[PDB]
Amino acid sequence: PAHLRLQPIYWSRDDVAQWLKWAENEFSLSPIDSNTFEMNGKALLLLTKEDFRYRSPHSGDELYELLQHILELQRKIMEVELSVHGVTHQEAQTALGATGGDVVSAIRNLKVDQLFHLSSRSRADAWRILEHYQWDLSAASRYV
Repeated sequence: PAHLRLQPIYWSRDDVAQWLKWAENEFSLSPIDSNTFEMNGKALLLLTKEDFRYRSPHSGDELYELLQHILELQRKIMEVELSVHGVTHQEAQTALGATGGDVVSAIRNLKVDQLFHLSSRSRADAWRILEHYQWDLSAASRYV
């Protein structure tokens, strides 16, 4: 499907629209109006399967599984980058790859790193400060 050869996290809005049409014809789906799913590939990853069904009762579950067969870890990278301030894709991917897939540990260790960067304190102090403020990098960031 041409431009669809890139990771779904990089899909623009029109890539999503062309992915829908491609799925409809490749899988003989019921008509999928392009007006639905008016979003880019980053947004598609945040939708639940239930959201796919509400948008496409005829094909929603199929589209969601087809996106799962295409691309899993991308949702996690998104969650990490959405939980910590200004994290790159490769950073979230690197952090999760160390976390073993644990998004919770991955966000914490990145917040601990991000706090440590702004603080002259020990890294064990950063972990205590961030935990004292319930892993709220903003409220543990103003302290410095």
